[PDB]
Amino acid sequence: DPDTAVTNKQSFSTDVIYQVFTDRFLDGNPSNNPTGAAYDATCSNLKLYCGGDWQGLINKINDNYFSDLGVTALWISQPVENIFATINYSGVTNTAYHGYWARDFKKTNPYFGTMADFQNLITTAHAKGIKIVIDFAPNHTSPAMETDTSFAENGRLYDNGTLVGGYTNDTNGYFHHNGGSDFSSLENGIYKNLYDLADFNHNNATIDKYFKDAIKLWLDMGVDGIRVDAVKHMPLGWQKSWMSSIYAHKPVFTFGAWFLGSAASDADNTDFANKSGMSLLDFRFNSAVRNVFRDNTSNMYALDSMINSTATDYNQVNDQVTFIDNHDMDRFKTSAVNNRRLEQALAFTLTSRGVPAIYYGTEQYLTGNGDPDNRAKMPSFSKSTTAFNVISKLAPLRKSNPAIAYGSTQQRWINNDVYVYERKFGKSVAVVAVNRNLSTSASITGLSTSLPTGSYTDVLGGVLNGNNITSTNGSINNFTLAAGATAVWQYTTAETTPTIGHVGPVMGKPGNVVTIDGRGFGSTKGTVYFGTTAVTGAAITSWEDTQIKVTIPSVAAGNYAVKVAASGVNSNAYNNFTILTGDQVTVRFVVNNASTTLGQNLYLTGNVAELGNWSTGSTAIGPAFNQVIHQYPTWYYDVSVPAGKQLEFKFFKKNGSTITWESGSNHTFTTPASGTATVTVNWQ
Ligand SMILES: OC[C@H]1O[C@@H]2O[C@H]3[C@H](O)[C@@H](O)[C@@H](O[C@H]4[C@H](O)[C@@H](O)[C@@H](O[C@H]5[C@H](O)[C@@H](O)[C@@H](O[C@H]6[C@H](O)[C@@H](O)[C@@H](O[C@H]7[C@H](O)[C@@H](O)[C@@H](O[C@H]8[C@H](O)[C@@H](O)[C@@H](O[C@H]1[C@H](O)[C@H]2O)O[C@@H]8CO)O[C@@H]7CO)O[C@@H]6CO)O[C@@H]5CO)O[C@@H]4CO)O[C@@H]3CO
Ligand SMILES: [Ca+2]
Ligand SMILES: [Ca+2]
Repeated sequence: DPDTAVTNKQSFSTDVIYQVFTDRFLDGNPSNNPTGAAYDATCSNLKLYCGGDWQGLINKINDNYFSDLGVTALWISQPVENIFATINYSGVTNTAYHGYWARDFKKTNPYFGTMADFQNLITTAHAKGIKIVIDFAPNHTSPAMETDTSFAENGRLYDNGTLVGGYTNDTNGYFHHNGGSDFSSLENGIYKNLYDLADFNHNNATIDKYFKDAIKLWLDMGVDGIRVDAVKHMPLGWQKSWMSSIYAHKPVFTFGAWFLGSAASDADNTDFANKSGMSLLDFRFNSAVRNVFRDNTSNMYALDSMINSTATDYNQVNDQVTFIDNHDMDRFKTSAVNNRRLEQALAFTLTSRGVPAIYYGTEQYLTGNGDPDNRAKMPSFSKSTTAFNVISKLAPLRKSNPAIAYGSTQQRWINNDVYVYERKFGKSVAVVAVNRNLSTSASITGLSTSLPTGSYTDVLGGVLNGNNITSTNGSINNFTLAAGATAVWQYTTAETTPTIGHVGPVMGKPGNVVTIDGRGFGSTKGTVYFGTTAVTGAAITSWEDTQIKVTIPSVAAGNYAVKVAASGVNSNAYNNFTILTGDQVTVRFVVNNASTTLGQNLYLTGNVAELGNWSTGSTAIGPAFNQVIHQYPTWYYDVSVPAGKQLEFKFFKKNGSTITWESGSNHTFTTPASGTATVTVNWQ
């Protein structure tokens, strides 16, 4: 199967995701519409239901709205059953139209459709070569008040009809009862309620099993990717464990939402993206893009800086999901923001690194500030807008040109208003030039690219006032980049040598199957390398010129680099591939009496790769928590660790560069075969 096909559940780099709020798109079947006060046929009261459902998505796939638009994947609202009650928030009536107020993760939301409608959606999508990604929120259920059970549905959870439990009288501790987060710290936001939403206590084995089971259900229905909600409000440890169970079953591209306010590096966010097993919605990319194109608060240098900075911080930048806007911010379009700028931001995104996502209605220049105003009904299906055009012309390049999907980025020319960058992968190159200035053109001189000698046409056919160029061994002849212009020139050729473009997923236990997408692998089954270990024959389940499916060998757990060797020729190395010890389980380490010095933090390390393998650096677990679940001088941390294994571990305090360990012997604990556990020790 080519890396490009719809069957590629492990990589979304050659795709273009279209994020759509199911209720606001198209009510294909009015027979499932809510009844009474929860419904608004006109769709003027954005807090109520408008009727949009799965049949609507099906319809638009069938009449090629999406196929002509160029999108190759749909990201939909959370498919599960949500609370039926209505909530009056200080005068205003609110409904679960957004899909975020889950009540039963094992059943579908009747308003969107049935199980059948859903399967029918998967089938129709795959038939047109469109992947399906689902929103999934395991952090909570619905809004609930501990004291008043008559508010909404008191956060009650169901296991395919069977009641598991509500927020009040939660004797079993299925939820956290530590008040509501004030967002003052990472820990405060993980173990307290996100507003009035009942927060799941994932340390509870029932809850742990429920979510692994529940996700298997949807994977088994053929979903191709998962968008995890509120990753910054759940423990990294649990999540990683959860992720390894997903990858051991049916690996699918998975990314989360860790909100950020600027393009500035955020340590925790970087750490999550590199250690959790999933990637993230790229908020740094978003900010920089808006500062430059929408708000005029930054110039091209800010944009280039972010490109570099992000590429440096994230292990696999090609896995971050990019966008110009979405449901958590103002629509890109304002009366004060002109069309050409929106169009430029699209073109920029479509050609830049990562996995691009377009919030529905962007092609129709939809406006709307704040929640719920930015989630208005799809206004029209005209295929005539300039923006609709750009998407259809640029999107396909993600599949046809590997420089775009897998390439690096090099700044070729820049100044306050002009930016010219180059995407390159093997012999395939792509050059994009943008002039955000709306009134004045720019004379470009001395531009060099890797474009071979020849004359190149603007891939956009001049619709954004682009021009053609002539290369003489990279040296492009002088030309003028018109006002508000943007052009794409590219060169594609067949790769002759093995060259890896993507590997998915990048975490697993021996025995799993990963996907290696690239070029020049040739059709002769060669050899795969995990560090020094050669993997050949039957262990390589599939081999093609552009994609290899291989099985993780039984080597020591750790960080590896992956190489493909085709016909004695070695390819480039894809770094930071994590090999786990085996199945995972989440364990909460607790240590008492660990008093510290001002600015001194407590960490944890032990005898397995998952605990750092006795390291005191970036591989050590921590810094531990000491406020919500357990107060200082007791510290705690939820860590993903190997199932049924005897572990040796010790805590250690670190301030500046001086390390102080626990004395005595190492602590030992044998982990359960599955589920979760708590182990409490005393600082030595
Ligand atoms: O059901 C909840 C909610 O779910 C969805 O939203 C999710 C969103 O997609 C995620 O990104 C994330 O939210 C992050 C957010 O995007 C970031 O901006 C940031 O949030 C900060 C705020 O920006 C900042 O303003 C402040 O927040 C304070 C508010 O300003 C203040 O008004 C008040 O909030 C109260 C609301 O006014 C009130 O109406 C009620 O809220 C309900 C909403 O009206 C209703 O639409 C719905 O919201 C959905 C939303 O539509 C989905 O997109 O339900 C809400 C209640 O269930 O109650 C509010 C609280 O009383 O107080 C807040 C806090 O002081 O600070 C925050 C700091 O974080 O980060 C967010 C978290 O990362 O998660 C949400 C939820 O999953
Ligand atoms: Ca409907
Ligand atoms: Ca939480």
